[PDB]
Amino acid sequence: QQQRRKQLCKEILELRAELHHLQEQIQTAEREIVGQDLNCERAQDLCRRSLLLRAFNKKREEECEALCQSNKKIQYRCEQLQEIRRASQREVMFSAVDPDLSSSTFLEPEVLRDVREVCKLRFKFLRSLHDDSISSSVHPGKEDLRSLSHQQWMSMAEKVWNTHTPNHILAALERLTLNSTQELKKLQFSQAADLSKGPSCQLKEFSLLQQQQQNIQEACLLLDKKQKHIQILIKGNSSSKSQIRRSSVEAQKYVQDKLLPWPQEIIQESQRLQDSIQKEVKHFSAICLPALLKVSTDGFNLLPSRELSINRMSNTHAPYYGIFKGIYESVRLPLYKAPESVLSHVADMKKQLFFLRSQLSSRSEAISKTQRALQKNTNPDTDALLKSLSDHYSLELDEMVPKMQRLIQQCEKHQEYGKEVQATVMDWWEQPVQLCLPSEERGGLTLRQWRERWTVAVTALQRATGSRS
Amino acid sequence: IEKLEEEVKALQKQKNLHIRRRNKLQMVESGNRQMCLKSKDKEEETGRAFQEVLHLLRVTNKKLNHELQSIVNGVQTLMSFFSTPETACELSSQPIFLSQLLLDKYLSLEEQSTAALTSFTKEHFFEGMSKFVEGSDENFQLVQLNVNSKGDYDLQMAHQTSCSSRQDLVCDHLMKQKASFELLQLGYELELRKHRDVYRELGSIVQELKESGDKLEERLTMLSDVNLLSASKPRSNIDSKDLTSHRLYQLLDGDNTQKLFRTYDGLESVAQKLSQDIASMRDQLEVSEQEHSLLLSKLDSHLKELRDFMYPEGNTLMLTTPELSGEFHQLGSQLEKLNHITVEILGDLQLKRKMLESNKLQQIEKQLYVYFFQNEEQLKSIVGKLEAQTGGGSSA
Amino acid sequence: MAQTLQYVSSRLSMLQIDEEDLERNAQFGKVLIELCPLLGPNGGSANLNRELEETRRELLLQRKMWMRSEVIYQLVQEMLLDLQVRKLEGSLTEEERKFQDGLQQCMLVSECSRLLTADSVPPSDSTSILGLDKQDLLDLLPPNMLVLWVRDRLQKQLEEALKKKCFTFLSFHQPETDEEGDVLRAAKVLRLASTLEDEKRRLQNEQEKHQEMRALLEKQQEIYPHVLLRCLSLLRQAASELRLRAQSDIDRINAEYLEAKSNALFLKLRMEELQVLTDCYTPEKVLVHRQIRDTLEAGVKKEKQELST
Amino acid sequence: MDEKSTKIIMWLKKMFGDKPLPPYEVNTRTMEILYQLAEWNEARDKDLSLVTEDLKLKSAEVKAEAKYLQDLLTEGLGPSYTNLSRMGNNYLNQIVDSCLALELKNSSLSSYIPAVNDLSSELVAIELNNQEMEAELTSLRKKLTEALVLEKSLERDLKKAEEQCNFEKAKVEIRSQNMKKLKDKSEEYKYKIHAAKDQLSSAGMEEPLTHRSLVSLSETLTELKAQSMA
Repeated sequence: QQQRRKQLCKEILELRAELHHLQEQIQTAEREIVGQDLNCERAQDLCRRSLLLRAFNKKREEECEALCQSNKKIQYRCEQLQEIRRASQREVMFSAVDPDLSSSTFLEPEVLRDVREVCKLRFKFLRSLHDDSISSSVHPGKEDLRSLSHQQWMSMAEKVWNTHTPNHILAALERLTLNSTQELKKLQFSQAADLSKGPSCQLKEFSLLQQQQQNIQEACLLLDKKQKHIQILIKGNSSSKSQIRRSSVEAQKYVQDKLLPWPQEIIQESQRLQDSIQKEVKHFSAICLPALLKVSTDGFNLLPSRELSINRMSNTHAPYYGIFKGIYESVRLPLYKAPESVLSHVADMKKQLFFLRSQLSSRSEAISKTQRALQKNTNPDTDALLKSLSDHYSLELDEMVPKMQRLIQQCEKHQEYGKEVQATVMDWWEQPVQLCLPSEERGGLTLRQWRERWTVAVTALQRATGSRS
Repeated sequence: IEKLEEEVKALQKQKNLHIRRRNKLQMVESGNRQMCLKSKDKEEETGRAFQEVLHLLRVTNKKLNHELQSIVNGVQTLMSFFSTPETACELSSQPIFLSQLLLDKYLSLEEQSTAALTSFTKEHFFEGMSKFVEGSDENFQLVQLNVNSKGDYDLQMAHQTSCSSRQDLVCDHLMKQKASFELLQLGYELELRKHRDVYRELGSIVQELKESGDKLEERLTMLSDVNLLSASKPRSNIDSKDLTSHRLYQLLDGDNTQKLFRTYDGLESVAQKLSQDIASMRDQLEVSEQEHSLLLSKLDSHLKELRDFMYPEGNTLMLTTPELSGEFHQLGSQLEKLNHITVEILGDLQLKRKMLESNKLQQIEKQLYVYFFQNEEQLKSIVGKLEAQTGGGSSA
Repeated sequence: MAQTLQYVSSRLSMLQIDEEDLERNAQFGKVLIELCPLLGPNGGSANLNRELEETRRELLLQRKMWMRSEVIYQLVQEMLLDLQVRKLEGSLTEEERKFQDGLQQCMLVSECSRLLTADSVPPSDSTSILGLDKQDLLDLLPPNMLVLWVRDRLQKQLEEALKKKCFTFLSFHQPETDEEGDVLRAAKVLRLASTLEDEKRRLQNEQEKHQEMRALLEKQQEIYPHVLLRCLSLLRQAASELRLRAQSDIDRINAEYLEAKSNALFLKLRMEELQVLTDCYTPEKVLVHRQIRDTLEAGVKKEKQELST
Repeated sequence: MDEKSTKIIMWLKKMFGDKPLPPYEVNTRTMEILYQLAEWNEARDKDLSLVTEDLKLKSAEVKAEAKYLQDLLTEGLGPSYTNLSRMGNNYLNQIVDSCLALELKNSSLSSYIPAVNDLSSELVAIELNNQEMEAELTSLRKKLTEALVLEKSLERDLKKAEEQCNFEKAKVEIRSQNMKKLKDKSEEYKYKIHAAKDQLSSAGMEEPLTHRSLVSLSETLTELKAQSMA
């Protein structure tokens, strides 16, 4: 399959690069997406400020409305008072008395008439008490009718004080005193004249002996009872007049002591609530809305939500954003991984190191052991040993082999030489030189003839015995 | 191949997944880019809305300031009605209130009216009443008559009757004066009551602002709370509040000491250092594998060289050269041939020496030409001699 | 001993140890085998590992509760954003504007309500922020009948948003589901959680397997140089003791022996040769030979003169 | 040896409680190994303690936050978010379940999309690295087996070689002895070769006085005679 296999391995390497190229394109888009996150938290804070401030505004408007109402109440007192003051400043012409004329009119004002009526009703009530005092006793039963005239008196009285200004009333009363006094002055003048004379010129103006005498005694008694009534009435007015003077000083002290310190205190309190909206709104525009958002992690303790360690990376606008992004790259953790994995990951990092450390220690030992064993196991060095093998090899071809071929050759020559030596034995035994004589005779016999004689001679010797060799 | 074919299939399905996720990813990217733009527009829109509510609040502040001022103005205007004179710049004005007015004048008039009644009671009634009937502070007070002071009797009665009428007149006059006082004294009481109401009113109004102020001061401190306010810069010091940064720093540096030298900058530094440490340890193990790879490549190179040198093609551990081993067997064989040749020669040689020892006639045979060349007589003798021992030929 | 080594090396990766260590301290190996169950494969002690696994499950549990509310919360944020963008393009129905207005206002109103509502119990004696309360905020929320209409509507919008959010999830993990029938897609959503869990667990197992194979490769690498050194040691023994010492001596003695043997046999032959010449060629015979030789030479001379002439 | 020894006895006491220690043999090596083990174990015991206490805090912050989104929702949405159909709930649980598995720091798509991408990319990378690492293991397994096959092949071949060398040496002892003798035999022969030569040359020994030359002289004499006549 080798060629198809090579083609497929190429296709895999080619595919792996392409997956990588796609993966790099995905990574680049992911990085832009992480950077492109929703925080609309800035905008939402601003929406929150608008709503908080709308609600705030309504609450302050409610406060304003309370103050408007307070201002109206003070404005009503001030209006009543400005009109009473204005009315008091006028001239009041009263009904004339010269007692010289009774053909004189000025009209009586209402203040005068209304004051004449309430004083007249009370005069009548005082007169019923008086009339009783001469007929000596308060009888029962007129006491209830009396309460009721007192209530009417109060009512005409409450009306006189509210409708008319105090200076006008006072003045009407002043005049009332004068008129009543004038009635006194007419009685004074007519009667004064008589006093240089006789007291019997007083019988011009309002005008058995034992029986007359009694009538004079009873008449003295009558004068005593009227004199006494005058004494209680004079002493009663003297207390009343005094009591008016005390009531004025007491009232004046109260006006001075009680009402006058108030404005400074109102000025103090008023300055404080001047610009409340502006002090508050100024601090609020500086404020941070998630810091106002409180969470309790004990059931008790409110801590600002932003100050939790879990929220630092959710928020891009947090100041710890930079610190905790940096913690993520340093501990080598993805841009989406839960905050809780940083600490477990650091323990894993410490573990990971101890693992690399041990493999390095183990490997260094494996390398060292092999190097010490290579040195012990070499006597001499492998490079020396390889040269020595090669020297010994080159030497067998050069010395040992050629010497052998020389010796093989030498044995073949000796072997051949041995055959020649047999030829030498054969000539020695047979001696063929004997046949080399052509016809040479000595003693007129050839060597052949001598030999034949010899052979024949040995054979005759052998024959005669019955031997042979 | 089956495994490669599945891998090509697998990588291809992955390829197909990444094309599809990527196209969606282009969609999501463009879309988030659109959101990023919209959110910047939302912060601007929201800033505008906010500025309007603050404008509404600028009017409300002005209004409030105005009402506060009215209250100051209102109270300022109110107190002037409660003035006794120290003008004479104005003699146009008079006070309202009865107690604020000069009662000296009315009281003096009442004091003259009493004086007019006193002068009257004194002048027409008997001399004898001089004891005190004169008056003045407020004019004051009548003591009783001597009354006693046929024709004589009738006269006495006439005088008495004149005193009876004159006393009735005094009595009505005092009673009119009493009514006048009674109105007036009640007039101070109705006024005090109005005065009391002002006192009460100002206290309620003042109390409302006082409470409002207290609530205000609580608020003014509260919003100015620095922890509630927007943040400072990052620190360079590990914040005390955060227990997490301290555990993390501890875990990494191997602190369990209380330092004071817990810095963010330090924290990051030791974290990066550890990551660096892991990369170094990995790099060193890689260097150690390469050293190990050199050591093995050397032993293997050694091993092929040594095996190839001892072995002739890979067959067997041969020592000897084939050529030399073959020669040694071949030479030995030549030597064994060579012994035989030797043995042959000596065997023939031995036999022939044994013959010359056994027959003398045969030694002599081989000697005949020696005798031929040297002594013809000796040849004749010896040959003659063998014939002589055992008869020869003759012819005659 | 091989078992103990594998058991300790697989469970605790932080020890370089070999079999020789165990051999020399027979009892120590028993000690090592016992310490592994009291540790774990993590290096942490057994108690600590149990506690860690117990806190993780409990944390995951609370984390699931936060996450159910969190999905819903996020779906609303996404919804309000969606409808608001659509409001700006002028591509929003009137009903959606009402839905949007009611729903936005409700979230701002709850968000500002949550700022006030204190996990403590304020005193009377404390101001809340800006002097307000929840009721001041509900006053600015639109009339209850619109609120009720949005809420009735929200369950259906929420279900569409969930369906969509789950489909999206499905679309990225498994792009294959977008080309499926409606029945098949309903099945595939049901498998979405399980399938992603299987891929993660597989990645973790794949990591465990890498570490296991990493140990094996390193252990095989320990034995392998040691075998290469023995094979060399044997070759070195062959080379040294046999080829260079013994064989050179062997080769020397054989070559010399074979020469000595050849020369000796030759000389022996030569002596027996000389014995033969002495017996054949005595001075007497030689004198006689000289005479025969002269007789043939003299004859040869007579014929030569006659041939020449 | 004594500071290390104390830490190790205590650490070991830490492991077994108030129980006996298992006997072992004392030497340097065993302590050094025990010391690395004790070190790993202590470092991790600290680490796991620190991690557990954070996880307890995180659960409480998360719970606190959970209560906060739940409250936010009750107030904002009313009760209607809790009403869903069965299929609504299933879709929800899956969303939540995908989020818990990929350990997202919220439910946003911006986080979710990188998580799927990273999980797939890593899973394929670890798997491919694991395949390549199996093939290499297997290759190294053949190399080790092959190497071992050579060691035994070498034992056998060395052993046959040793037998050959032992045979050759034994023969070399006989040959070495036979050679010394052969040199001696040669020296003896040589003196006898000169003594004989001296008589033989003095005896007038020469080549034309031999049988072979003399027969050669005789055949030439007959042949020459024929020419001479012709």
